[PDB]
Order: sequence, then C-alpha cells, then structure tokens
Amino acid sequence: LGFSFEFTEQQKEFQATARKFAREEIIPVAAEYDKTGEYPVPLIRRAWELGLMNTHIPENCGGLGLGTFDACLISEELAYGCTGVQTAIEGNSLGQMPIIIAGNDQQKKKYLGRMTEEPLMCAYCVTEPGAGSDVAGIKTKAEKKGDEYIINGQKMWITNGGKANWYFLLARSDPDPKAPANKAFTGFIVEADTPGIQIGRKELNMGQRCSDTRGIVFEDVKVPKENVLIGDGAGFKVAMGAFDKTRPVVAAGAVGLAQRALDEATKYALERKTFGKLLVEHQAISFMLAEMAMEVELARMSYQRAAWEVDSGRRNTYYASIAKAFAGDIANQLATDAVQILGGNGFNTEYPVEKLMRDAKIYQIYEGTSQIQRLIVAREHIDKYKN
Amino acid sequence: LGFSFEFTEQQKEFQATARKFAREEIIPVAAEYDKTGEYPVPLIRRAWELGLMNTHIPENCGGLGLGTFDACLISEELAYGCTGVQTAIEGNSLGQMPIIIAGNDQQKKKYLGRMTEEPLMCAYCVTEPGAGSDVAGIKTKAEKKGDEYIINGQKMWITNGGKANWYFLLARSDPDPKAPANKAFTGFIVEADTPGIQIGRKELNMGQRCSDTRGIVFEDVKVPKENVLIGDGAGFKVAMGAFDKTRPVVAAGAVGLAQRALDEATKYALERKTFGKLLVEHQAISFMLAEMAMEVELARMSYQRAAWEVDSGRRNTYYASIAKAFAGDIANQLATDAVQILGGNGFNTEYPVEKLMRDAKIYQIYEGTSQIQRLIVAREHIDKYK
Amino acid sequence: LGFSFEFTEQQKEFQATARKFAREEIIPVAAEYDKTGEYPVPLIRRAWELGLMNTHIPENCGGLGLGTFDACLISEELAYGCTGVQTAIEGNSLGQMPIIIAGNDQQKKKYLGRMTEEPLMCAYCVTEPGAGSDVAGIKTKAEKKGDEYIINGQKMWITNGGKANWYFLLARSDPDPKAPANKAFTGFIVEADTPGIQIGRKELNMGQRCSDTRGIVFEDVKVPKENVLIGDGAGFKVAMGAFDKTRPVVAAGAVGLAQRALDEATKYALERKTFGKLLVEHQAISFMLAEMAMEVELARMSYQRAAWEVDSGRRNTYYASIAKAFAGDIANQLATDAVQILGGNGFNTEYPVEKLMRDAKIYQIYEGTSQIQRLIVAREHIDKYK
Amino acid sequence: LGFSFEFTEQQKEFQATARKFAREEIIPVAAEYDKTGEYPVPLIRRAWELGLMNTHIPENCGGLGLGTFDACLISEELAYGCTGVQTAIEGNSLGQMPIIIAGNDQQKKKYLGRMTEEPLMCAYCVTEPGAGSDVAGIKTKAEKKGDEYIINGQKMWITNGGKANWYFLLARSDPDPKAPANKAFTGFIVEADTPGIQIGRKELNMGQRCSDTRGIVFEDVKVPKENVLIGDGAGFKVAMGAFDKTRPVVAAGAVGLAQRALDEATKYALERKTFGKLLVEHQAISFMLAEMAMEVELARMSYQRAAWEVDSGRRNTYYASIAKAFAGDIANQLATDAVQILGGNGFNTEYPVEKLMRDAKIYQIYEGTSQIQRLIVAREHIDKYKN
Ligand SMILES: Cc1cc2nc3c(=O)[nH]c(=O)nc-3n(C[C@H](O)[C@H](O)[C@H](O)COP(=O)(O)OP(=O)(O)OC[C@H]3O[C@@H](n4cnc5c(N)ncnc54)[C@H](O)[C@@H]3O)c2cc1C
Ligand SMILES: Cc1cc2nc3c(=O)[nH]c(=O)nc-3n(C[C@H](O)[C@H](O)[C@H](O)COP(=O)(O)OP(=O)(O)OC[C@H]3O[C@@H](n4cnc5c(N)ncnc54)[C@H](O)[C@@H]3O)c2cc1C
Ligand SMILES: Cc1cc2nc3c(=O)[nH]c(=O)nc-3n(C[C@H](O)[C@H](O)[C@H](O)COP(=O)(O)OP(=O)(O)OC[C@H]3O[C@@H](n4cnc5c(N)ncnc54)[C@H](O)[C@@H]3O)c2cc1C
Ligand SMILES: Cc1cc2nc3c(=O)[nH]c(=O)nc-3n(C[C@H](O)[C@H](O)[C@H](O)COP(=O)(O)OP(=O)(O)OC[C@H]3O[C@@H](n4cnc5c(N)ncnc54)[C@H](O)[C@@H]3O)c2cc1C
Repeated sequence: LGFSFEFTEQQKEFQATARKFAREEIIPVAAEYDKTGEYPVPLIRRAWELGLMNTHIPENCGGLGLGTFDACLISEELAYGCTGVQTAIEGNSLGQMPIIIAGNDQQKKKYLGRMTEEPLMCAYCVTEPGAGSDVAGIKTKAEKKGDEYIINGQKMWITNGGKANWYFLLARSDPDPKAPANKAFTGFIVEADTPGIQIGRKELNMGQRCSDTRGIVFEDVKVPKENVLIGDGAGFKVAMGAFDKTRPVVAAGAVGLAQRALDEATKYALERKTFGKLLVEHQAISFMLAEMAMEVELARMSYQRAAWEVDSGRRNTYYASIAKAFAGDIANQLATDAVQILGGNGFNTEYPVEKLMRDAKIYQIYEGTSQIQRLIVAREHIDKYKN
Repeated sequence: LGFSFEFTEQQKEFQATARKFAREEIIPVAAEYDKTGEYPVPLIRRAWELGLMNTHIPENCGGLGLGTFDACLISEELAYGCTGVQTAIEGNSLGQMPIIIAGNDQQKKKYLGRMTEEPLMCAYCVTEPGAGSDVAGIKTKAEKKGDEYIINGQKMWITNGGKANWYFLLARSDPDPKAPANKAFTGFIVEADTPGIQIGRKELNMGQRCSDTRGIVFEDVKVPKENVLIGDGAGFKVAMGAFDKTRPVVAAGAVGLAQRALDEATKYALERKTFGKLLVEHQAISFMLAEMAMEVELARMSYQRAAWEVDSGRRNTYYASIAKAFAGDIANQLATDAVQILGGNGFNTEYPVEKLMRDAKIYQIYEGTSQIQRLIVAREHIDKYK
Repeated sequence: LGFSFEFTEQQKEFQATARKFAREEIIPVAAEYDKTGEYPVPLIRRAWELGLMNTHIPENCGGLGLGTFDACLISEELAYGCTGVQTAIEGNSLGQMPIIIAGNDQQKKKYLGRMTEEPLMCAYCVTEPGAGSDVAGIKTKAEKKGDEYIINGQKMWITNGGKANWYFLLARSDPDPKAPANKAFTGFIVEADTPGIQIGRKELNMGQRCSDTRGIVFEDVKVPKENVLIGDGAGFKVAMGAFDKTRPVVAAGAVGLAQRALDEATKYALERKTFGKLLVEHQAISFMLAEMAMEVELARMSYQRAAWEVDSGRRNTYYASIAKAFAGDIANQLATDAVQILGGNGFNTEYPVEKLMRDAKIYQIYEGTSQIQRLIVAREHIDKYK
Repeated sequence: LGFSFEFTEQQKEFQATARKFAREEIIPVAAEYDKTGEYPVPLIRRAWELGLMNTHIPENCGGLGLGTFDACLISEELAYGCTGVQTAIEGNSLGQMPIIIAGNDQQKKKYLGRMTEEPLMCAYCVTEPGAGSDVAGIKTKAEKKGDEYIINGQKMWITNGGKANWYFLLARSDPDPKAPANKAFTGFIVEADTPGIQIGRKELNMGQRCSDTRGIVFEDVKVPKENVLIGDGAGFKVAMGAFDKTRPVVAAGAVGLAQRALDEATKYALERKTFGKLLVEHQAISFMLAEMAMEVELARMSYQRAAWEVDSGRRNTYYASIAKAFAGDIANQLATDAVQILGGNGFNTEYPVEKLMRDAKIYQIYEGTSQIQRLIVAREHIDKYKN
C-alpha cells in the first residue's frame, strides 16, 4: 500500500460541494453577519440541506456516517468562507460527539436521529466561569434522586448556547474532594426546554461575531437516568475521548481561515504597486507569502494526519494536539501578515482581512488553549520516549 | 557628560500629570468611545487645558517649548489609557512638525500660535489612495497661478482629517516625470475652511476607533504662496525631516499600549487560579510575563534614545526607525499575549485586552510600516560601512 | 484509495535495517569521526553492503530501484546517527541523480552499474567560488572541439570531491553573454582519473566534519561527447530537474538530526534533577520539548509529502522547497534547544549535542539556502494565482 | 538630572584603548588561539598592563576603582575581538566581586592588592556536577573545626580554574537539611596552593576554546576562619549580590560578539554579488541586517541601563537579568545570521563567523541560563503587583 496524499473520488465530491457553498453563499454575506452579529440561520439551513452538517452521525441514525477526515475537509472549506458560520455548524459536532462515541442505541436514535430530520442545533457544556482549561476543576453538581439526576451550576461560553435543542453536559457527581478525575464526573444529555435552564445574553466577543455564545445557569434541572452517558463517573473519559474526533476538525477550521488570509494577501500583492513594482516583486513581501504558504501546507497536513489516525482506529491525542497547536498559531500569524500586506486598507473594515485577524485569535483559546495543547503534546512525547 | 537614565524634576511632574489624567479620566471612558467611535472632544479639551497637547510649540508662539523626549514621556502615559485618544492628540504634533522645523516666523506665529489659544486640531496630508509608503509616488497636483497655488487631488487616511483647523499638505509641483523627489514636491499650510475641500467619511477601522481618520478631497483649492514651506520643490525634505521628531513619539504610543497589556495580564495572572495555583505559578505564564516585561523595557529605552538624539541636535533617523520598528512589533506581541493570558475572558469585549489587540496593529502600519522602517534602518546601517 | 500515513511492508523492513545500522554501528563511532575528520570508509562500506546506498539506481543497472520516498526514510535513519556519514552516502545520490533522470542506457549502465558492483563514491560539481545560489552565474567553460569538450574552471565545496570515481559537472557551453539559462549550459559525466582534474585540501568546516568537502579545478579536461547528458545546452534543466528527487532526501537528513537532538534532550530531561524535580517537571522545559516534537513531526510529513509527489509522477518543486526550508530551520532550532536543555554539559564535547548544533547549520545553506527555498516557494505559490 | 547617552571623556579614552587593543592585538591571533585552545597569556598580560583587567578593584587597594558601566564598555570592546580572551579576563572580575562587595579591609588589601601588582588570575567556584542553576542545591561541605573549616566537594566548569591564584568558593556549612538558603552556605577566599585542591583536565567545549575551564576537587581542604566573607551562613547573599555587578559585564560580552557578527556580515554583503546584485541589494538580506542592527543596539542599551543602575547605588537585579537574557539571545541569533549571510564561506573555519556561532551559545548558559534569567525577571516583575 504505502503513503498517499490523494483524496477518494467521494471526498473530492464533498470538497467541491463545500467549496462551492463557501464561495457562492458564505463569502458574499460573511462581512454583513460579522457586522450585525445575526445568527446565520439561512447558511446553517443550506449547509444542512447540502449534507455538510452533523457529518459524523451514523447511517443507522439517518446520518451520512462520515469519518473525521471527511469532516475536516468540509470544515476547512466552510471556515475559508467564515469561521463564525463554521463554528456554529461545528458546534453541532462538538455536542454530538459524546453521544456518537458513548451513547447507547436509544440515546443515539433519539438525539442524533432528530438532527438528521431537521436542522436543529446542539451544544456542549463543560466550561464554567471558574474553570475552562482545568476540566477537573468544574463545580456544576449532579445529584442522583431516584430515577433522575438534579443538576445545579453555571456554564459559560457555550457555542450555540441559545440555539440548542439539547446539550451534552459535564457535571461533578462525586462530592468527595479526593475523587480522581476519571471517577468524579458524569456526562448527560439535557433537553434545552427543561425547566430550570436559564440562558443568558448573547456574549459580544472580538471575533466569530455571528456565532452564538452564551452563559447558561442550571437551577435544580431534572435529567432522567436514561440520559446518562455510560454511567455514573464515566463523564471525564467521555468528554476527553470526544476531543480525538473534534480537535482535528477545529484545527481544519484554523487552516481554512489561514488559507483565506493567504489568498487575500496574494491577490492584493498581485495588484498593488509601490516604488514602481507590484508588491510580489519586493523580496520582503514574496518571502512573507512563501513563509505563509509553508505554514498553511504544514498545518493542513497536521490535521489530515490526526484525522487519518483516529479514522484508522488509533488514539490520535498526540497528533490532534500538534495540529490544534500549530494550526491555531499559524492562523494568527497569517491573519496579521495579511492585514500587513494590505497596509492601511488591511486595517480597514471594508477589506476582508481585519475580520480574519479578530476571528483567528479564538483558535489559540477555545477547544484547548495553546498552552493546554503543549501540556498534552509534552505528556504524550515524554510517554513515547525510549532509549 | 556620562550616561543617565533619570528624568529631570520637571519631567517627573509632566509624567505625573499625564499619568493621573490617563488613569482617572481616559481609562474609565475609553471602552465607551471605542464602542461608539465618538471623537473624544471632552478628553482632548482636558489634555489641552492640562498642557499635554501641542508640546513642541515654541515659547515665542505661546507654547511650552518642550522637546521630543518630553513629548514621548507624555505620549506613553496617554497611550496607556487609550491610543485612540492619544493618536488624536499626537495628530496635532504630526501636522505642526513641518511648520516647527521649516516654517518662517509668520507661519509659526499664525498657525502654531492659534493652537495655544484654543483646543483646535490640525492634521498632516501626505498619503493618497494610490501611494502611502511610496511618498515619491504622490499625484496630488499644485499648480502655481500668480500669487497662489491651485491644489487638485485626494488624500487618504488622514488623522483628525474631519476635525482639523488646518493641514500640512504635500503635493507634486513639478509636472516633469523625470524630476527627482528632492525637487518635485511642495509642502503647504492649507486652512480647512478653504472652498473646494471636501471632507470624506469617517473610516471604520479595526482599532483606534474613536480617532478621526478621513479621506479629504481638494478640488481647485486656492492656497496663497505665503503658505509654502521654504519654497517650491522643498516639500520632500520638509515632510521627511518631520519624522525625526514625530517617529519617537509614535513609538512611545506603542510602548504605552504594550505597558497597558502587560499590566492587565499581570494583574489577571495574580487573581485567576487553574489546577490549584494562580496563573503566575505556572512557569509557562511567568516566562511569558518575563519576556513581555523585557520587551516593554527595551522598547521604552529605544524611543528614549531616539528622542534624546534629536533633542541633542543630531539627526536620529537610525534610532527613530529602530524604535518604531521594535516598539510596533512588541505592542502587537504583548497585546495578543495579554488576550491569551485572560483566556475566554480575553476574547470578550467586557474585558480591556481585545481592544488593545485591535489598536496595536496600526503601529506596524502608520507613520512608516514595519517594512519601511527596516528599509530605513538598513540604509542608515549600511551607510556606516561604505 | 484515500490518504494513508502507513509505510509498505518493504519500507518497514528498510527502515528497521537502517535504524539498526545507525544505532548500533554509526552512533558509537560518530564522535570519534567528528574529532579526527577521518572519511568514514568502514561505515560507508557497511551501508553499501546493507543496501542502504545508491538506492535510486534502477534494477536494470543492478540497483535496488527504490523511489524517493524509500531514499528519504533510509536517509532519516542514517542522519539520526550522523549527518557527516549520511552526507557522504547521500552525496552519491546527488551525483547519480542527473544520470538517473537524464542519462541514456549507455550512460546509466556504465556509470550507475559500476556503483552496484563496488562501494565507489561519486559527486556533483555545480557550485563555484563566484556562484553557488546563482546557478545561471556559473563560469566553468566547456568548449566543443570535434567529438569532445574541453573543460576549464574551478568548482567549490564538492561533497566526496576527493573520493569520487566520477563527477556530474555543469559547465557554460555557450560563450554568448545573451544566451538564456535554458540554452547556455551543458551537463557532463566526467571520469575522476581524467588528466587535468586537480583536487584541493579537505575543507575544515564547523560541522559534518567527517564528510569530504573539497574544491576541484578542471584544467583542459577532455570529456567525450558520449558523456553529455541529453545534449548541448540541456544542462540547466537536467541540474534543476535533479533537485525534485534529491531535495526531499536532504530535508529527511535534517529531520534525522532534529529527531536525534529531541531524543538526546528528552533522555537528559528525564534524568537530570534541579530544584528537587526532574527537568521534564519544569513547565518551561516540557513546553520546549512539546514545541520541538511538533516541529519534528511537521518537518517529517513535509519531506514525506514531497517524496510521494515526485514518486507519483508529479513535479514536486513547491513541496520539496517547503520541506527543505522548514526541516532546515527546525534542525537548527532543535539542536540549539538540545544544547540548552543539557546546560553546561550541552556545551561540552563529551556530550553529543554540540556536534548536532555544528552539523545542523549546513541544512540552511547547502542544496539551496533557506533564502533560495523561499524564492522557489514564492514563485511556485504565485504561479497558482495567474 | 535628565537622560544622557553620552560617555564621559575618561570613558571615551578607556573605550579607545580597549578598541585599539582588540583590533590590533586580539583579532589577528584569536583564530589561532581558538584552534589550539592555548591559554592566551600574552593577551591577558597586555590587557593587565593597559589597565583593562580587575577594573573594579578600589583605588585604596591599588586598583583603578572603576564602576560597572566602565567595566561593561571595556568588556564589549574585548569581546568584539574574542570572547574566549574576554571570558578569561572577566573571570578575574567574577572571582573578585564577592571580595569587593563583602570583604573586610584585610581580605581586600591581601587578595585584591596582589592582583594590582602582578597579572595573577582568580576564579569563582559555585557550580558542581550535580547543581549549577540550583545554587541552593550545592553539596560541597564546609565543616567548622575551631579556627578553620574543612572543605570537601567537587566544583565543575570553573573559568580560570587551572590558572587561579585564589578562588571565591561557596560551600554548604549547615548540615541540617531544613536550613533555609539564607543561612545554609558560607563564602570563602581559598588560596589555590592549599593542600587538597586538585585541578582537573582542561575541558574541551564547543566555543570560547582558549578560555580555561576545569573541574576542581576539594578534599579535606583547610580554610582559615579569617578567609570567611562576612560570616558563617552569609554565603548565599554574598554570591547572589555579586551578580548585580557582574551580570551587565557578561551581557556586554555577548553584545561585543553580536557587533562583530554584524560587522563581518555587513562587510561581506557589500562585496558578494548574486543574481546580478550585491547581497545588500536583496531585500531579504537588507532586512536581516536591519533586524540584526536593531537587536545589537537594544541589547547594548540593556546592559548600559543595568550598569548605570548599580553604579547609581540601586539594586539592578531586574535590569541585569533583562540584559543577560536579551543580549544572550541576540548574540546567538546574530552569529547564526552572520554564518547565513556568508553562505558556504560562513560554514568554513577560514572565515571568522563560525567561531562566533560556537562562542555565542555560552551566553545562554553560563552566569545564569536563559531560563534562570526569565525566572528572575518574572519574580522581580510580578512582585511589583502584589499589594
Ligand atoms: C467564543 C468561545 C466559544 C467557546 N465554546 C465553548 C463551548 O461551546 N463549550 C464549552 O464548554 N466551552 C467553550 N469555550 C470555553 C473555552 O474552552 C475556554 O475559554 C478555554 O478552555 C480556556 O479556559 P478559560 O477561558 O477558563 O481560561 P483559563 O483556564 O483561566 O486560562 C487562562 C490562561 O492561562 C493558561 N493556563 C491555564 N492553566 C495553565 C497551566 N496549567 N499551565 C499553563 N498555562 C495555563 C491558559 O492557556 C490561558 O492562556 C469557548 C470559549 C470561547 C471564548
Ligand atoms: C488609521 C490610519 C491613520 C493614518 N494617519 C495618517 C495621517 O494622518 N496622514 C497621512 O498622510 N497618512 C496617514 N496614514 C497612512 C499610512 O501612513 C499608510 O497607511 C502607510 O504609510 C502605508 O501605506 P499604504 O497603506 O499605502 O500601504 P502600501 O504602501 O500599499 O504598502 C502595502 C504593504 O507593502 C509593504 N511595502 C510597500 N512598499 C514596500 C517595499 N518597497 N518593500 C517592501 N515592502 C513594501 C508595506 O510595508 C505594506 O506591508 C494613516 C493610516 C492609517 C491606517
Ligand atoms: C559543506 C558543503 C557541501 C556542499 N556540497 C556541494 C556539492 O557537493 N556540490 C555543489 O555543487 N555544491 C555544494 N555546496 C555548495 C552550496 O550549494 C552553496 O554553498 C550554496 O548553494 C550557497 O551558495 P554560496 O555559498 O555561493 O552562497 P551565496 O550564493 O553567495 O549566498 C550568500 C547568502 O546570500 C543569500 N542570497 C543569495 N542570493 C540571494 C537572493 N537572490 N535573494 C536573497 N538572498 C540571497 C544566500 O541565501 C546566502 O544566505 C556545498 C556547500 C557546503 C558548505
Ligand atoms: C564554559 C563554562 C564556564 C562556566 N564558568 C563558571 C565559573 O567560572 N564558575 C561557576 O561556578 N560556574 C561556571 N559555569 C557553570 C554555569 O553557571 C552552569 O553551567 C549554569 O549555571 C547552568 O547549570 P547547569 O549546567 O548545572 O545546568 P542545569 O542547572 O542542570 O540545567 C539544565 C537546563 O535546565 C534548565 N533549568 C534548570 N532549572 C530550571 C527551572 N527551575 N526551570 C526551568 N528551567 C530550568 C536550565 O536553564 C538548562 O537549560 C560555567 C559553565 C560553562 C559551560
């Protein structure tokens, strides 16, 4: 067999559909959605109709049953158009992943099945105002009371928080402070219409402005025991396990934004003249473009490797964290270099690059910060070492 | 003789006044001005009343007669509060500089003197839609017709463009395409109320949102010959010469923003706990803060050196471009590191750091981009060896 | 089909053979060869015996007929042991490549066939004292005189220069100064025993000290017309074309050195204690190692991509230059970080890391400098937009 | 009062003497000393005769009584010639500093006075095979036995280790493992001819090859109580205090090396032509040179600031560690950039730049590693914000 860097024919078809959608539908309206902060309902509904959403849902639940490699290639194309739109769409896959990997047949048919019938959204609730990077520090409480659990806590920065039909929620189920992380938490599926759920205001962030991000308070929220993933205490492994499939998709989003910044900068450098030459003819500008192209290519291969590893049935933690760390860093470098190449125009809102700079910063923060990715890569590298 | 890194007592007093003003008056309202994009008239008027504006105006024009070193120390304090507010105030010094260095007695008394009597603004017009870095590429035309020049052209990105009482304007006066840059341009003082001037829209930029930045159109604008700086063809040297005094001030602005980012990140890192420890206790975070402190200290000394050089009566081109290049780069690095240290909160508009990231990017672009600063440093550096 | 990051079974067997050879035979003697600068004849002979040399030689010439991907995986394992030894071995592939890609059957059987029978070395001569990066600037002359060419010129920095059985030589064949690069040069195969070939001293470089690097002068050297690759004027395309297959192999060498630096630093960090903890327990050290691991992994995939592209029958210029630029940079960053992690011991010659720092620098210079790789990437990138 | 970046007339005279010596005497022989590793006795003796060595010794001990600023300006000029030669000379100041700052009149007259009479060397012994960065981890024992201390332990990497007339030595005097660092150690002046001191082989390092660096064993070495600096347990503060005056001098050494790399690269770039132009005309090369010039200028001001701080009577820990961290980093960047600009010639030993790359690495390691400098700067910075 051997190495191959060629997509299958089906993958080329998915890529073509996602690219056409991003170019014809997302790009022409993304600046307006970023200005208004309006949730991009028409684009989400069109992505759903084109089969570009909920791609991991198994075929037996009415889904496409695609793998992580397929989700990444779609995600890169959507992100090229807008990561605000792509984050809303990807948010569904983040909420669904714990059910896909740890749900029983009933939970999958009920909660994933509904997503294949209508363009509903879902969300995942882990982060709290007091703890984000430190998942083992979460304080939202889950207490078993007969055939149900009572949830009390506050979650923060929830993507699709105000639009979700249901949430994946991680809560502390063991009151013992000495309980190890792998036994202390429970993962739940929570219907959004449950009494006691209080959704907060839309948060106003620097970037991905059309994505919906909110705080949510859970006050004595009743959850049936049938909505527990695996069982009491299995929450940490379910939530951590879901990153193997989602982290390469997030890295692909950063790559799409980076590719957009590179394309905008190159096209501008081929039109703008200074000192009697096109910008591409000034060696400092050509060297920047060369370095930007090197970074995009290497970041793309990093997510492709992480996606192929998990699709091959292997744990991909090391590769997925390398991809998230590297793609997150280079999306930020490319976005500021693209603003730089456009000069005064680059700093201006009528040009498309300043939005990319505002959007890119989230890739060093959400879904495991740059520092957390380094902590993971360090642990995996040190564990792999042998004389 | 001998090195010294201690301010004079008068300089400590100016620093204290500017610091108190930035911390008590600018900081509490800067987020609201960034949200609305409203021109910060009350703050500008208060800075003017406190003697923090137009500092280079000579004492014989009713000014304070301070030097570049004094302007920088004030600029750093104001920028710490908000670079949108500081850029509006600094814009006056950018417009005034060609008059201070090249104006005759009448031009200085008339145009600088009025600034000491009322909190008027001024602006400088060099950049055009077609040329910014390439000053020798400007196409705004100045045609001599008797005792006046007729100006035709469009200028772009002018700080205080819609608020200025008058402009410094650079225009091409030699129609011959083979005319060298040192003979082809003429610098003018142009009153903003002159018929034929059309002030454009407020440009909506990523950062420094409360600063007024506008395109300005000149259609058959009549300028008296008495408003020419030095003479026909001296424009390029006047405009280039003005950077010696303004470039260290722009670098000081970047330093103030960088110091603000460092302070916000350090204070947050002493309050936020993760994995059972304050962020400062995680070595990666302490190393980040140490590197950020190193960069701010070095960038501050870079502008101090460039300012002292010009105040000492030496050309400071090499030091001023090192300061602008380095301070511009580190303000950007520090602003993104401060957003990083605050995490999710850092990305949010209720915290002060994302504004710093949006504001910082202009320091790599305006008043000579990062690339242009490197071209200047290389030329000055290489000149020492040949 | 679809993507795959799994080697073939045959590739896993080659990797195992090369790894065992590097770890058991190269590593224990590499420090001694670096100290003496002795040409590593016993290791070269063992690599030849094991089938780890001249891997691109076609099966019809008695060779293994392996592709670029196979050559890269072997190169990475050898380089991990020592890039001085790996450069001597790789030097054979550099000299053979123009014959592999552009030789006729006679040239291939004669010159490649002899390499499969005995562990002979060969070399490639392009660089001159006056031109290295600028291949179109070469001045070595080739004058056609009946059925032979007369070569006159000086070549510089030739790997295996004093050990080669034959050379690939690029010379200017068109004396017209207006002749374009694609018509001005001719590529030749030159027997090393030809009268007129004068070998210089062994150059003493900072790193890869056991590799043989020498200047070579050709004084009225007679080369038969049957030794011309393709024909008069085809030299530039032959020499440029050879980089498609060799550049990923050079990048793989840089990755091997980088992997060795990472492994030596990690082993040390798992043994050395400071402040009551192993070095790995200090977050700054663990962050370092994480970044070093990220860089090695990405650099490895970059050469694997470039090697697969050319093996699949596509021009790989863009991917090959990305790989050489990135792997060359990271080998240098990793080697200095490894010296850093070992502290005082790292700076000392009894530890293995200072040799890695000295060896790594060549990867930013030979086989197309870091700057030249960026010029190539820029040209290939921009070409996609028109 | 008011800032000034102008040297005094006396400082311009010292600079001129040191520059003439480095350019006429050090530069022409530095490559030979680097090749042979021979200790540069003729250059050290000439530096001593010119008044360029032991500059901090007070005038009442027969010394020049110069400050840290004066020592830095001299150090930069010598380092430009060769940091191997400059480290041997600076080694004297490292050994003398604890006596200058903490010695009593008798100790200063005896140990410093002898250095003003003959070009003797001295050295400082803190580092051990088991601990370098972690000074509080040193295990060399000093057992008080009446009127003397018995020393047992091994020191490693001692500059001028085999050439010293006497050593400053730091040893653990409190056997209690719970003793805090500020009470556990004692600093001594130890005559090199004391029975029980065994000097190891010359260590062969990558760079500064002509500098003498050795391991030293102290086996039942008797040190009189009159040779104790301050008293029992004051060792840690004496050793740490000495860095305030020595750290800016080490940073000045890195700056001299960096300035040499920049000069060699610029001169070459003005002569070498490629693709029809001088290297300076290729924008990537001019941008490199501009960035190298920026770094050298900033690193020079960082040590000048740290030196002025201590000379003005202030603790300069924060500025000195910024200078050592920054100058150490930029000497390494400039040396590799100078090798790069020279191309194949740069990698070759007949050109002067590869020696600079090998020499530069020590500036990130000795006299407090890059990491240790960051730990110091972090502590100094962060503590200012605690209320
Ligand atoms: C727009 C947006 C959308 C998001 N979407 C979701 C979502 O849908 N669901 C959800 O559950 N969460 C979501 N999050 C939360 C996100 O995952 C967190 O912001 C992130 O994990 C960081 O946590 P934090 O903000 O609490 O920062 P903190 O954990 O407080 O960290 C602050 C800083 O310290 C660093 N740091 C922390 N611990 C260490 C350490 N041990 N060593 C070194 N450095 C350290 C971090 O890297 C960071 O730079 C989102 C966040 C944003 C802003
Ligand atoms: C908010 C704002 C306020 C400003 N205020 C003023 C003001 O008050 N008055 C005024 O006159 N102007 C002002 N300017 C204009 C500013 O000076 C220009 O934006 C700047 O000089 C860059 O010119 P440009 O935008 O035309 O970019 P360009 O000159 O088009 O350059 C585009 C890019 O190419 C690079 N580049 C250009 N030439 C070269 C070269 N030879 N080699 C290598 N790289 C090169 C640049 O560095 C940049 O990255 C302001 C700009 C902004 C955005
Ligand atoms: C140990 C060793 C082994 C080698 N082996 C071989 C071999 O076997 N055969 C052989 O033919 N050659 C070989 N070489 C030569 C090698 O390829 C050259 O050293 C290299 O191509 C650079 O050429 P140069 O040294 O002439 O540097 P130059 O071309 O003089 O370049 C000097 C510097 O300027 C930069 N530069 C040059 N032109 C530009 C430009 N247009 N824009 C921007 N930057 C530019 C370069 O990147 C470099 O940093 C070897 C070299 C070494 C040191
Ligand atoms: C040529 C030479 C001359 C010298 N001259 C002298 C001399 O005259 N006298 C003398 O006493 N010593 C001298 N030294 C010793 C020098 O000071 C030490 O090498 C240096 O202090 C580092 O200590 P170490 O080598 O034990 O490294 P270690 O302390 O083992 O550290 C190894 C690595 O880990 C890092 N590290 C260590 N602790 C931490 C931490 N807490 N957090 C993060 N990173 C950490 C270090 O920065 C380094 O990268 C010299 C060294 C050399 C090589």
